[PDB]
Amino acid sequence: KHTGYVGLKNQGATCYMNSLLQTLFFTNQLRKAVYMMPTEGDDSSKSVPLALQRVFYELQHSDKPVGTKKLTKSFGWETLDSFMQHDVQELCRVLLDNVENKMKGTCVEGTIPKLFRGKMVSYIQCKEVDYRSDRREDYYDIQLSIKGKKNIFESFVDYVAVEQLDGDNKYDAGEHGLQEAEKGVKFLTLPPVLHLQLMRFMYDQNIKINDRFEFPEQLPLDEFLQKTDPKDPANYILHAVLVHSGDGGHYVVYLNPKGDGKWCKFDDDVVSRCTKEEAIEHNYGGHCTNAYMLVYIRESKLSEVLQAVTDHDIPQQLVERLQEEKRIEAQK
Ligand SMILES: C[C@H](Cc1ccccc1)C(=O)N1CCC(O)(Cn2cnc3ccccc3c2=O)CC1
Repeated sequence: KHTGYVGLKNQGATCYMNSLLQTLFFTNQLRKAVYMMPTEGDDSSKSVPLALQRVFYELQHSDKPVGTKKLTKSFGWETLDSFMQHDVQELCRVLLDNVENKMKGTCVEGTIPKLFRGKMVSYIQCKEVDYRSDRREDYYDIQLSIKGKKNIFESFVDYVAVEQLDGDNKYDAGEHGLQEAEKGVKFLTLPPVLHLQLMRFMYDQNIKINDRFEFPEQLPLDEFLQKTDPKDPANYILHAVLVHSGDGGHYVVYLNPKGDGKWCKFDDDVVSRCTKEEAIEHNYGGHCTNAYMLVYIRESKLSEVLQAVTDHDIPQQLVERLQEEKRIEAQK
């Protein structure tokens, strides 16, 4: 085609599904691992793993907009409002949890963790009485506040900011009875691929915010870590920008698939090249087409994560099993 990349078919109010699928698909290391997944004897209709192998294979080889129908059935979101009553990270968590589980006792075990799991500390400090309490807490994504925050940095600052527990919802320091305290969070690790959700949907039903929130092509996060490391500093490259319109809502995803800063818009079946300004700055908001989710890759990890993927990477049992189904489909 015009781009070398191909689109996905619209077959429902799947909303963010197509944006999310092309984002996962262009996370080449994830792709490679999905292809190695022992889906030999899987029921061809109820296996989320295989279904996703299908879509990836398809987006890699076909000239023709790919379809999602078997996948939507796969994981059982089939009602009118099933995608309207969840967010992206819930879908994402459904797809990755499936695939991480399938990948147990295999060559590719532990890929999803390695790609997207970071580590946070959650601490509670009482002011007067001396008592403190830390504990680790894994995350595969971050939800960042927007309202009243001008740019990413301000959202991070707000995330790791300390909060008080006075009067009404004091802290049970246990032996020490109710106590005034501060609780906060801090990062121990940031993963290779960093899924950040922007908090534009709030509740008399939920409404979409649309104010200006800015983010950069390059994101220094070292400041937000509990202890840094001058060998691998926490600098992220922007990889995808997932976007929505209105309240009436269109859903597109911008990508720079190779991390080289050459951008494409993915509007279902239409995939054109575009400027960095349409991808980035045009998605800030202001006074209502704008970004709800961002994917950043650590610069140290760019190459491994975006490693090149040929057709040799798909294995044989899969290729021929995928081949057959098209043929049975051809019988019509
Ligand atoms: C249906 C809705 C359309 C939409 C609403 C708000 C902003 C943009 C487009 C849609 O398709 N959504 C997909 C995107 C979200 O997932 C983002 N999101 C995630 N996590 C949160 C956690 C807490 C609070 C708020 C959010 C949030 O807005 C919202 C739902």
